[PDB]
Amino acid sequence: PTPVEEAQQKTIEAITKAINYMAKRRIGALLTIERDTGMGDYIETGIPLNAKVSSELLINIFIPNTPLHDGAVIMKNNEIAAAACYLPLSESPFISKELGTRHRAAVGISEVTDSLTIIVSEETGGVSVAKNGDLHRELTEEALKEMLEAE
Amino acid sequence: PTPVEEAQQKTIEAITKAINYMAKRRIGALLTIERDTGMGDYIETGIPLNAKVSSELLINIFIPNTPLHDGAVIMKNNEIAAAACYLPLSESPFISKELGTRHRAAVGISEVTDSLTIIVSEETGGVSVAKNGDLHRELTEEALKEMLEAE
Ligand SMILES: CCNC(=O)CSc1nnc(C(C)C)o1
Ligand SMILES: [Mg+2]
Repeated sequence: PTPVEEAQQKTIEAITKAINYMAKRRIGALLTIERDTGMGDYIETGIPLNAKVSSELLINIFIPNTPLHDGAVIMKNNEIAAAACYLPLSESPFISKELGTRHRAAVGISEVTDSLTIIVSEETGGVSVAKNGDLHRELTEEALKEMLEAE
Repeated sequence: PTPVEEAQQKTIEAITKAINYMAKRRIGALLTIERDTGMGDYIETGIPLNAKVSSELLINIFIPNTPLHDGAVIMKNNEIAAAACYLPLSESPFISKELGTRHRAAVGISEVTDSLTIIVSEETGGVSVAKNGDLHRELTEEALKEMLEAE
């Protein structure tokens, strides 16, 4: 593999490891990966990090009752750009009714960007992905990895 | 002031805010600020972050029972270079016998570098600084800030 390919796989592995840890403990999480549509306006609402990705840092960001856990992490160019970012809340009437603002925020950003957002539910530990205005719920580990690799 | 001086002031403000927060909550912390003696060998033992400084990130790093809380954070200028770093343990007899590994690690790195290390005790919330092989304990918020500004 090239250097770029190895870096992308390392980042996918760090993400999946962090998501698995948080799903097991039912830690709510919101992680948006910027793609072709620029998201600087939303990145600027959070706490700047421009940090290297690691499963450890992702976990430490989302610990409940900490400064950085409320809001979205936004990743860009293989780094964590910022944490505690605002995302717009979807008004879609087709989101499962039992879901709260975390999932609505993920769907909302997915309606106006080509980004991929991962959500961990604090109620169930379920893992979902928002893209193109739709929420893909109750994902297995393999399903999330396939989505990240496809993206 | 110059941009360099303003950046230094912002970093000092972020450090002091985080240390004060952690001291009040008895959150143990070990934070080494690299100076003119390079500490790459110790930075490379931890988890790379290369992240912009913020009080929020510093606090999140040291939350107990998290991946990044054990070991030292090492700062380079205005960045958090790495977390969970190893530091050498001092054998100095002038370390209070009741103090644990964080304080001995801080004095240890201060014996082989010109760095300044801040320690928060998880037992008492007391704040101490290690520099040039000496540990100065029970610092007030004002004393810590003055030491950082003088550094
Ligand atoms: C007393 C602590 N001193 C250090 O940690 C030096 S680190 C260091 N210096 N050069 C290198 C090469 C790998 C470029 O790495
Ligand atoms: Mg005294």
